[PDB]
Amino acid sequence: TTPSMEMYIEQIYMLIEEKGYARVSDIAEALAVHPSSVTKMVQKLDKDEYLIYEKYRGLVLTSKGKKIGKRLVYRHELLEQFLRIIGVDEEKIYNDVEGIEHHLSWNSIDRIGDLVQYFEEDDARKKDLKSIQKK
Amino acid sequence: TTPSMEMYIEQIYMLIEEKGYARVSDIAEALAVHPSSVTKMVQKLDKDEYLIYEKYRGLVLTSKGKKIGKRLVYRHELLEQFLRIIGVDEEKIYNDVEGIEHHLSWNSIDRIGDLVQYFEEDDARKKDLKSIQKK
Ligand SMILES: [Mn+2]
Ligand SMILES: [Mn+2]
Repeated sequence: TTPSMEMYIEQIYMLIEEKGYARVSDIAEALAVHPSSVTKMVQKLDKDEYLIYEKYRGLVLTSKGKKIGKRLVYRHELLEQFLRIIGVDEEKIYNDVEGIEHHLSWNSIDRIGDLVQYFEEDDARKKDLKSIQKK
Repeated sequence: TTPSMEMYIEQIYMLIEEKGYARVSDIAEALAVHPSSVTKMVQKLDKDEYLIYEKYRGLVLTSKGKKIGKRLVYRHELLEQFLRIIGVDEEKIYNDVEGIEHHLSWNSIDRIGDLVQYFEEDDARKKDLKSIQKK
């Protein structure tokens, strides 16, 4: 895959999960791009077997597409949770996540998950961390 | 400064610190860019006053450029320290830092800094974190 392919797979997965389908116009709306650009990427994703077109349902993810898709959403949400946990201003988070999500190895994602769990199981840790920043 | 600009200033700052000069050939090899493209970017940085020609030394950082370069190197080093502290495979750290450093807000950088010193003040916290990775 590529960062762009992942940006699209993530968005398509989100729409199907939210609406039950992923229309070109909806994808174009979420990414602020022309539908023709969407169709070009969809053709590529079809060629690479991440999805297929079904007569009425339209765009449908293959098993490969759904598995990766769910993990891309996982990554995005974990990174948002990570930044939120360490005190980053809410207004900054989405921009930072989108800027780094496609450039962080899964090993790093794995370790970040352990870091988030670390603070999740004991608020005294979040308190000690917070005492460092305001200081 | 744009991410591309920061990428160049960071590398130029480093070359000057280690060699005393930043030759196009050394810049091109370190950034994996052809010397032709370096030349074009350097001409722009010179015009934008981030770089300036000096007798004997050649292309050097201006006061504006050196101040920025110092910040960029700080950011890179802090990010390497961060990933190393949370357990990221040593062989994957550099690529990740390289891919996220230009896309993170300074807010996130400062909060990562708080996290780094959080673990640095008590080895017990590091052990508590590693135990999570173990399981
Ligand atoms: Mn995302
Ligand atoms: Mn760097």
